[PDB]
Amino acid sequence: ARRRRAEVRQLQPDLVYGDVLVTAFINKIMRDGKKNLAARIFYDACKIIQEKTGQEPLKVFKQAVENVKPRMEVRSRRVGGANYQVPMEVSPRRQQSLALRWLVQAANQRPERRAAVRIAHELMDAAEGKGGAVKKKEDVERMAEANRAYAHYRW
Amino acid sequence: SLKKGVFVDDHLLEKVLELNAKGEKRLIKTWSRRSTIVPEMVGHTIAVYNGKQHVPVYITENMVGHKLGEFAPTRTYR
Amino acid sequence: ARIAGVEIPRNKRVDVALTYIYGIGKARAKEALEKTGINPATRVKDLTEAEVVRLREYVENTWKLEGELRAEVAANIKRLMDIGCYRGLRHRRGLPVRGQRTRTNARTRKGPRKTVAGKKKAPR
Amino acid sequence: GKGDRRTRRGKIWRGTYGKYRPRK
Amino acid sequence: FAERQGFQVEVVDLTPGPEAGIDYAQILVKGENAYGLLSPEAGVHRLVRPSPFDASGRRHTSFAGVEVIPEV
RNA sequence: CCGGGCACUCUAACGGGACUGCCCGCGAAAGCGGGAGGAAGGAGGGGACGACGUCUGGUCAGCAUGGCCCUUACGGCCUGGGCGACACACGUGCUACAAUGCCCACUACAAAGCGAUGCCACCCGGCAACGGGGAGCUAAUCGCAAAAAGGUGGGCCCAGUUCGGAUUGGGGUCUGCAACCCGACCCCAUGAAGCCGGAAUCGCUAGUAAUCGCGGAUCAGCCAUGCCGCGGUGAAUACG
RNA sequence: GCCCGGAUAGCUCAGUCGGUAGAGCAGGGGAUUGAAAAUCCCCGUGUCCUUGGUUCGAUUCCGAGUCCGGGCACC
RNA sequence: AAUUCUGA
Ligand SMILES: [Mg+2]
Repeated sequence: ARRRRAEVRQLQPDLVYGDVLVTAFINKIMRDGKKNLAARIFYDACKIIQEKTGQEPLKVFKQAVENVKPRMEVRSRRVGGANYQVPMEVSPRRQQSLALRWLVQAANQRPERRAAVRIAHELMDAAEGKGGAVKKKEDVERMAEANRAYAHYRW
Repeated sequence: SLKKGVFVDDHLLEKVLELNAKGEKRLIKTWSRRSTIVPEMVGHTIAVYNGKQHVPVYITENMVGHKLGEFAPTRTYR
Repeated sequence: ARIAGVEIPRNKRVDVALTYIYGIGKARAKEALEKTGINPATRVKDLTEAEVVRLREYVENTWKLEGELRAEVAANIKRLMDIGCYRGLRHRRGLPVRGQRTRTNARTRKGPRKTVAGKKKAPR
Repeated sequence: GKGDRRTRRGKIWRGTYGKYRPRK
Repeated sequence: FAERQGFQVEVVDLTPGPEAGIDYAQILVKGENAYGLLSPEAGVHRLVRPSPFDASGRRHTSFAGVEVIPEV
């Protein structure tokens, strides 16, 4: 990617919610391109939402995905024999990708044997500011700021 | 695995057969490791060819369905 | 319920329990079940003495399973250890006897790797 | 799995037919 | 050679070294009438082959000595 | 499925169209950015094609051929053994450690190729592999053939297990004169290690990676998980 | 024998100047190098050897018991 | 801030 600034592939709007983002989240739950056996789980989670909080799985998204967005993380560099892993801002685009990813991984960690349960629950704890995905958020934010010593390295 | 027959070479019977009448000596050289040892043969030792030389292998009850090649090793020091 | 030998499986379907017996698998499972009107989707947790002893019938009476098959299987191998046929050996030596690649993969019937080596590539 | 010779895919991956995959 | 004729080997000494080859090799071979068989092979044996330890692969020559002394 | 019909689908043959031609921004031009129109843009996506030359690379064992060597054997034939040998060690691959799962029952959608001592519709026996009969097919007209994952509903409920299938014991079918070495499948019983893997390390920027199945070649049969093609679903990231 | 102090994280030590328990090093996960550390974030672990009395009760306030640490003699 | 490759 040395010539062109690459291209931001387009997300097809959801086919139930109509969100170009409610799909980006399913895509990460898609193993082997089986979007049917993936979106199913997701939609089976939205029913665990409406069956454990009148809150429509919509604000449980715009909130759990917003309380996970890391403002700044660490991206290492080397000026020459310099093992400086500088902290810096995050591209609004990147933020989302890092979020969704940590959300799936975290989901895939809970002890719930089924699946949608895990996604639903992790979405609840993350909206309610206390999910394993946010644990990685603060963990990442600790590294950040704590190294503001390298502020003159904003490449 | 065979299904209709016992694919036992010509010279096998032709030879052995006369040897069964009164129970002859024993020394019966061979090159038919691809056969079978049907009963009545008991006692009569056969000089099976392992590819290099003749092995004086004795015959007893238990060993029946087995073949001649499953009694003359082809490699050494296993 | 002490069914065959010393095996008391519970909390599971009375169709997989028989599998946990040396000499019984999926086959003979959904076999003694049809030949005894015993619904497979039930449990050892609840079953009439009749179903037990009846099971002990079409099981411990049909094919004489652990101990005695075990005793026979070894007896056959023991027979292969009479004069020593080709199958007899390779068994006497504890190796596989089904025409297989021994130059590599075979740790199953090979007694773990004993890296006992020593070849070289560059002295003085 | 694709090596369990006593199932559906057991024969699919194998390319044969048996008691565990009769001829339609 | 001494394992084909039937004789028995004892590696009294073998020692590697820096890059590749061998520094010193002292072996004891037994069996009936053994010295008389390895007595003629007592000298310096020359080799001529493409050098593997070269980039161009040039044709090179190598020398190595073989001494023989019985156990009296 | 009938007669009947070329409007579709498709099949194969010849053409159009895209060229930075049209608008606007930059530049002297070349050229670049963006916008529209258009099914399609700035080499639209793939092939095929790979310069003077390097590597005294590899290939006398595909063939040819200089030169050296043997010619009642360094040639010719034959039964049989060996190339498959295992205390070890490295590479490419296959199946897995599982619940986005496995097993069970029912029902659907492809493409590319391939079939006369050849592929086999459908019955009957055998749980089956497989065996009888026999029709159709020189094949856009009959068959190989069911695609699979999936959709669908019923039970397992996290235990090395209904996961995983190595190994071993018993029984059979099929080619082939002949399956001990040394074949492929069928059934029963065996159910070992493996709970994502130290140091290191491989591929891919899009219908790509991953996953799923189908065909062909050689060939009596096959150790093909290899190779060459075909198609179903179908991502993340690229600041620099 | 007399005079003084003290064990609490694997180790070393602070501490309502009475309720509310803590640091450094060890250790683990990650982060992690061209290679180990140096950078870098996050957690479990207890009557403070310890015998109690006042205090509402005490890791800290009295006696005092066991041992530990440091000094002072005589013989 | 990290050595070496003989001799056709
Ligand atoms: Mg040197």
